[PDB]
Amino acid sequence: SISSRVKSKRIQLGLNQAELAQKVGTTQQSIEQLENGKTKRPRFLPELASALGVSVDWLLNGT
Amino acid sequence: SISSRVKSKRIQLGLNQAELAQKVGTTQQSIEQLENGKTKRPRFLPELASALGVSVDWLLNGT
DNA sequence: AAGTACAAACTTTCTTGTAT
DNA sequence: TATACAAGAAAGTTTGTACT
Repeated sequence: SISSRVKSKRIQLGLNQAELAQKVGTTQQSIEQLENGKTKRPRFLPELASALGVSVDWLLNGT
Repeated sequence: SISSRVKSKRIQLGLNQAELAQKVGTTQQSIEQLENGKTKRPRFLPELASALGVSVDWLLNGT
């Protein structure tokens, strides 16, 4: 899902949610809600795909 | 400018607002908020760049 | 301590209807 | 016909707190 892919992703890189956000330049909260399934399309969607270093499509559809 | 660029392709590509909208899966009225600086980060940024057949970075950074 | 969640108030982006 | 405006709501963001 986008929420899941992200959580696993954010982990192969070790970043906890607090530093992940640090990197997209956004709250710890916002990173949370996303993982948690309480947001489908975080306005910061291209900022976090840089970070995970995967491409938005992949993040979005899991390809 | 996000909306510059956007506008300019549609004219290029030969469609009007609606078309493309119906194409992007959105609305004539949405293609306006964006196009007319009324929107920055659309929930269709992505679905639009494929439609718009250019890069999502390109829409924002135009880079 | 450290890190992940929660929930309310506010903000942007969407949606529908009509005006130009 | 084709682009624009405008009011209500929804989807996201915030920020302060709370859990564990």
